[PDB]
Amino acid sequence: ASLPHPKIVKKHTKKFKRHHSDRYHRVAENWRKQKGIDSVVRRRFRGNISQPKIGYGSNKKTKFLSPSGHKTFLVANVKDLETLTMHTKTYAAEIAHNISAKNRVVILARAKALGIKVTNPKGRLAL
Amino acid sequence: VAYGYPSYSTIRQLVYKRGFGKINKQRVPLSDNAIIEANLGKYGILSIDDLIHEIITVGPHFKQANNFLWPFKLSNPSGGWGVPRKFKHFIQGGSFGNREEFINKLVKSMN
Amino acid sequence: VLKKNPLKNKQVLLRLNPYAKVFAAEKLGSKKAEKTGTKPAAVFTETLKHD
Amino acid sequence: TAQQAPKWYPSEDVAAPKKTRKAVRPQKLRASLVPGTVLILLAGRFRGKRVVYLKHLEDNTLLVTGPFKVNGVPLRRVNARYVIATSTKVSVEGVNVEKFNVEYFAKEKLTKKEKKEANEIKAERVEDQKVVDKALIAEIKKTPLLKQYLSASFSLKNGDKPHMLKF
Amino acid sequence: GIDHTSKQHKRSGHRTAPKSDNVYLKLLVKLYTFLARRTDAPFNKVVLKALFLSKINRPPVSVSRIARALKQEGAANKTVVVVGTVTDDARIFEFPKTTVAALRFTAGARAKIVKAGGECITLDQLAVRAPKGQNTLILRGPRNSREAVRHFGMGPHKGKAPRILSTGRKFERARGRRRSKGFKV
RNA sequence: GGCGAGAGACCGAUAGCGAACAAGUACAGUGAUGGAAAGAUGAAAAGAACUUUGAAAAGAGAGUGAAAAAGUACGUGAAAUUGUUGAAAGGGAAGGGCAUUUGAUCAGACAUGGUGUUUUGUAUUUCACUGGCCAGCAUCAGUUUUGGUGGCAGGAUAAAUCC
RNA sequence: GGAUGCUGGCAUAAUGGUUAUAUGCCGCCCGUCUUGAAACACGGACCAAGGAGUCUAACGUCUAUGCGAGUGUUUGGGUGUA
RNA sequence: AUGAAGAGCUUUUAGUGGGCCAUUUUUGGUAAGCAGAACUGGCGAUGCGGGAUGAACCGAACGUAGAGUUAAGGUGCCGGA
RNA sequence: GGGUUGAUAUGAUGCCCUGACGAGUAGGCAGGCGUGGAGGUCAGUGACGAAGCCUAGACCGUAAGGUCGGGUCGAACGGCC
RNA sequence: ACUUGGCGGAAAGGCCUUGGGUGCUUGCUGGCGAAUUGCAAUGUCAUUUUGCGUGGGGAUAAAUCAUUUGUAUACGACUUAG
Ligand SMILES: [Mg+2]
Ligand SMILES: [Mg+2]
Ligand SMILES: [Mg+2]
Ligand SMILES: [Mg+2]
Ligand SMILES: [Mg+2]
Ligand SMILES: [Mg+2]
Ligand SMILES: [Mg+2]
Ligand SMILES: [Mg+2]
Ligand SMILES: [Mg+2]
Ligand SMILES: [Mg+2]
Ligand SMILES: [Mg+2]
Ligand SMILES: [Mg+2]
Ligand SMILES: [Mg+2]
Ligand SMILES: [Mg+2]
Ligand SMILES: [Mg+2]
Ligand SMILES: [Mg+2]
Ligand SMILES: [Mg+2]
Ligand SMILES: [Mg+2]
Ligand SMILES: [Mg+2]
Ligand SMILES: [Mg+2]
Ligand SMILES: [Mg+2]
Ligand SMILES: [Mg+2]
Ligand SMILES: [Mg+2]
Ligand SMILES: [Mg+2]
Ligand SMILES: [Mg+2]
Ligand SMILES: [Mg+2]
Ligand SMILES: [Mg+2]
Ligand SMILES: [Mg+2]
Ligand SMILES: [Mg+2]
Ligand SMILES: [Mg+2]
Ligand SMILES: [Mg+2]
Ligand SMILES: [Mg+2]
Ligand SMILES: [Mg+2]
Ligand SMILES: [Mg+2]
Ligand SMILES: [Mg+2]
Ligand SMILES: [Mg+2]
Ligand SMILES: [Mg+2]
Ligand SMILES: [Mg+2]
Repeated sequence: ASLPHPKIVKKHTKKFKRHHSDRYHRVAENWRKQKGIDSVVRRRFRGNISQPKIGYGSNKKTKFLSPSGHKTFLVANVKDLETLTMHTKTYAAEIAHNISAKNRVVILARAKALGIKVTNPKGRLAL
Repeated sequence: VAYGYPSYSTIRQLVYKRGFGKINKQRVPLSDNAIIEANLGKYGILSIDDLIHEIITVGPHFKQANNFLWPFKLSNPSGGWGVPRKFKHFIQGGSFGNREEFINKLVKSMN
Repeated sequence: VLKKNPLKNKQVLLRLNPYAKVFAAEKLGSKKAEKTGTKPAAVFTETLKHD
Repeated sequence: TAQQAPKWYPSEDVAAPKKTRKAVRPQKLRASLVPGTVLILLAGRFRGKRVVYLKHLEDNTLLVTGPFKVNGVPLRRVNARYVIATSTKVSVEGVNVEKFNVEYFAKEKLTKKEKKEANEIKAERVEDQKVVDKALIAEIKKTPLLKQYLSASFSLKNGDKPHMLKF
Repeated sequence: GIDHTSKQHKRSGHRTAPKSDNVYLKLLVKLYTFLARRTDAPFNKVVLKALFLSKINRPPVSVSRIARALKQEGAANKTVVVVGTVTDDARIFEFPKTTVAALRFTAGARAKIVKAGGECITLDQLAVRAPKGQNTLILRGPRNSREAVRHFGMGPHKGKAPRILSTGRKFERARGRRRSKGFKV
């Protein structure tokens, strides 16, 4: 159902991890640039981690697209969902985390009626 | 630099394979005679061949033709440089200087 | 959108040069020369062969 | 609202492809493949078997036969890049091969529901095989040891250097 | 690599898209960039560039300046264009019947120009009256008349208004300003 | 400052007055002086009757409670650090980067409009295919690599050989 | 003035992602002063939380806005849903 | 002659004001990986391939990737040839 | 450096075309991410379970970070200007 | 697969040989069969170990702790005994 798109290319599927997030627990994995005068990572010696830069950017045709080819749009109710009535081949709905189980039923029913794809049609389902 | 005296064959091959003009400060592939007629038709030049002619038979408008021509972006020689060591003179067994008529071979390997 | 190289792609060759059609028709890349009966003087040869 | 909106939505109308300039014109088979030539099959069920080349079909394939009475290879369709053409030659003048085409070999594709638990032949194909092979063995019987050469299977030995070999 | 002759990735150094967030000025820009794009007239480009300018590069233009400009030869029946504001000037006692196109008019300037029989015009009505700049006369105001320019280039033997809050005797009128006290600059 | 009032784009228990609590308290110092830490069960104690093992603390059950993954060491209950289980590796460190194997684990698309009634609930439907992953062949284009081969020119119109 | 056609298999953990491990090659500890740090130079055993160019008076250049030879209501008064 | 990659102009402000190395010129000194100057180029501020190893030497300067060709240096094995 | 307001549809800071370029300490500038609170709005989420916490489970983004699923939890909390 | 007689100790664990049995023999001539794995997909053929089963044979122990000894000994260990 998705709109035709090219092969999706990423150029770096590996998460850029902070230097020594593997060595110290106080050092979190969220990327920080090394600003040190003698940093091997800042100086880009062979054999060190890679630094994020703009050349790794994704093609503007395939940016923000999930592997299904849809752009994700968060919804909390049927009125927010109905904005994607005429955009089913481009945008897929994601029900927000804080939505209740009984309202997820309504959102999923209306999305099935309108032909809208839902990325998480299994949250808070009992059986 | 390495320099010498080029032949019609290598001039023609260069202008046809790596032929780029300076149009409004841009590097335009020639690919057609209309560009040349528009940017050099002032100076009697209509075709890539008349351009090659103004080059080889060094004419009144060589300056304007050669300035229109963007610098040729050549690859490295496909067979190599021939010597083991480049930065001696062509006479002393190197590559730089005037290799009067041996420049055609090098340029054809580089183009 | 793409630089097609003459010296291959006869179509682009002919787009740039219409003379390329008759160049091949007459085989001007293999033109024969008029024979000549010129012989150098004795001074040239003896100076060349001189020690 | 959890996510506000995009102010512009892309169009869902699909764009049409440009007119392509890639015409279909026929194959230029290599000069070693002539009808009647003996081929060695390199891949497939019948890999290593020697076989006869009869006809160049429309879908860039070769029509091929053992003959079936000799080595067990029936009237079949193979690809030129998966065979070696030998210098050995047979005369096929006298085989009415015009009947065969791409439609003669049609698989009658399988449906989604038919899943094989654990695990037939067309009499037309059987009879056409018996018709062609009888005209082929009549000519193979002339040259000596050729029926045996075809019944045998090809194999590379220790020392065989295919860049040096001749087939 | 490249042995670069110039500085790479350098901005032109010229303003585009005026950084004023005024929507009416943005609309004037939308109109005049279209006209500069399609009319082949240099007037449109001049006005478009002038609409980008800052306040100090858009000084006010006095009606007396306009009167000078119309006292030129062949300029009496012309349309004066001020990309900026027009201010009044009581130092004149006559004003002609001209038409004046400008962004803003002060109340006094508008009243003078109207009382003289003229009309005060906007740059959008100028666009329909003169899309290529027919019979126009662009006036710019004085830029170096500012106070900040007095101090630009301060140094010995330039004569360039030191930066000083309180003036009078005993504020920078001593050593360095008279031979009796050391030296004079 | 004292008494009495009303407010806040203030702080929110390592903050905010030192002090949200028996705080100028406990405590230290001969003394002048110095000066903390410390809030939260639950709506309600309904704060665990009773059985059993044990010297007892406690435990195991049972029971109260919406919840004992709320038991007065009580809201939530992070990390360091530790125990048990499971998984994997390990010849003087470990850890990291590129790449793939092996193992484990996992998302996505597989309906599609469509001839169509071989149709039941008579109009729901009867429905062959449709689009995704991986390849192969042919004909082309762009960039390049490696070969075979033909026609020409030049030189002492090769020098030689040969006569 | 940029690849189309034909065919086959699968339609699933098969491709692929993540993760651990193995293998080949590379890979010195961060921060800091310093011409020069992996340093036999200094700090750092670990973890959580806290933790460092702020506000003001007067100014300068630039920018934006309002009016414009004028400009600044808010010391104060009037009024008020204070 | 060649080239111009836009030319000219102004305002304001940061950091810096310990330097070091190589070729060549050169002063003191027996000399110094010493001290001090001149010209350029570099390190500092710079990773990459090579020089086994190295701030400066050779080559070459870096967005992310693919293919090809090469520089310097190399092709017994370690090690691609 | 240029093109493109034309009516009908969505974004003129938009879309599109063309060419070139991309090292970087101190330092400068720009565009963005995230936190506590304030005004406005989504008649936003929520005991049919908010926030927080754990999660070699998944998705988006160059990244800052954002989103989802599962577990735990119990009373509030977010998106956009 | 049996069977006879030898030789081989450097890590022999293999080499040679006798007798008959049995199977194949492409040395030669014939007959029948193969197909559909659909135009290729290693298109699965090897050896390494371990375990659980059936059925046919084969054999029916030691060490350590504890005690003890002092030719030994920080403790382990060692040496003795029962
Ligand atoms: Mg960490
Ligand atoms: Mg450094
Ligand atoms: Mg090569
Ligand atoms: Mg070399
Ligand atoms: Mg292009
Ligand atoms: Mg570059
Ligand atoms: Mg609870
Ligand atoms: Mg609780
Ligand atoms: Mg608790
Ligand atoms: Mg822990
Ligand atoms: Mg090709
Ligand atoms: Mg080729
Ligand atoms: Mg010749
Ligand atoms: Mg996998
Ligand atoms: Mg894989
Ligand atoms: Mg894996
Ligand atoms: Mg690992
Ligand atoms: Mg190493
Ligand atoms: Mg020092
Ligand atoms: Mg040291
Ligand atoms: Mg010390
Ligand atoms: Mg110190
Ligand atoms: Mg220490
Ligand atoms: Mg903190
Ligand atoms: Mg006044
Ligand atoms: Mg007053
Ligand atoms: Mg300064
Ligand atoms: Mg200074
Ligand atoms: Mg420094
Ligand atoms: Mg360097
Ligand atoms: Mg050099
Ligand atoms: Mg490469
Ligand atoms: Mg090698
Ligand atoms: Mg532009
Ligand atoms: Mg910096
Ligand atoms: Mg929750
Ligand atoms: Mg974890
Ligand atoms: Mg509560």
